[PDB]
Amino acid sequence: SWMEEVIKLCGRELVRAQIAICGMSTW
Amino acid sequence: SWMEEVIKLCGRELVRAQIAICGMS
Amino acid sequence: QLYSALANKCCHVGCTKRSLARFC
Amino acid sequence: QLYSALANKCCHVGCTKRSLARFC
Repeated sequence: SWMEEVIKLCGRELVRAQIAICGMSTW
Repeated sequence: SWMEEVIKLCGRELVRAQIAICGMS
Repeated sequence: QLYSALANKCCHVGCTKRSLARFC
Repeated sequence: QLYSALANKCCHVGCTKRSLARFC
């Protein structure tokens, strides 16, 4: 799974990743 | 505007607010 | 303003929706 | 204290997508 991928991001980029992660994790 | 509203949230609740704010503007 | 400092501020003292909208 | 700490780690050291997924 994509959940094991490691990221190093800050600010807007971190927020956008958070958004996309929760967006992927939904039914 | 709606932007001046104050919030006091942590963790999971902050994240949900953040997501709603970005979907709104 | 690290996003982590704003997240700390929002949880402990409050923040405006405007301050979080800048990180979208 | 938890999300602000995780966002600092993600920005300065790195973090897994699973750590962020816990906050959804």
